[PDB]
Amino acid sequence: GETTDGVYRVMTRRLLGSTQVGVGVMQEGVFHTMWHVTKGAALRSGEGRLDPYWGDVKQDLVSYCGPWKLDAAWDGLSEVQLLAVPPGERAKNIQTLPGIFKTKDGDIGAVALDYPAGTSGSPILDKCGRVIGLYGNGVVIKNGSYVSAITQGKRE
Amino acid sequence: DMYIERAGDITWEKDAEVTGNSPRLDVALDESGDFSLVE
Ligand SMILES: COc1cc(-c2ccccc2C(=O)Nc2cnn(C)c2)ccn1
Repeated sequence: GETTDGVYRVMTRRLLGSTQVGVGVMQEGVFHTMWHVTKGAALRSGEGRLDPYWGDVKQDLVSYCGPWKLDAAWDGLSEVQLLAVPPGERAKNIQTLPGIFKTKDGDIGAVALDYPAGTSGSPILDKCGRVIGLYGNGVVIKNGSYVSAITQGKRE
Repeated sequence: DMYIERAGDITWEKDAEVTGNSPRLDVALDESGDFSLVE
């Protein structure tokens, strides 16, 4: 099937019509999304069957057909872009300066852009085009806008 | 039974729309992978 490096929608037919449940990244023969999108299930790519390879509910990540390949980081200074892929709408770059999730284990990048839940797994990029993490796992603040992390995996 | 469809190339766009704020938030991460606001 399709293995071209790039960005993809995650769809289901199990509900009314064709529903977009999230987004992921294809890089070096491996597909990357968030755990809450697929819950570890197998995916189809036309006549192809993508099997889960690695997943961790706490990180809220999962890779298909091989180990996690993305190992770029928000450098804490430079702006970024959410390559938002919203349900039934064209891919759109949005440029933002991320804020910070302070936790007991350390500090994480955060973006306060409210897209529908089916946008989960859209990639966040640095100025060289490198994927520094995925969108869709954070918190809703008083303001009603969701704040998502910059969720990034460890390459082995 | 979930399937994937290509949506684009992964590229930095010069003069993309620039937006969103940069909040510093105290959060906790539970074993279920849910973030919550501390205070
Ligand atoms: C009441 O909360 C929300 C969140 C969202 C939302 C918006 C943008 C991206 C992602 C989500 C999202 O659902 N995240 C997420 C992580 N883990 N689980 C299980 C779900 C939209 C509506 N309401």
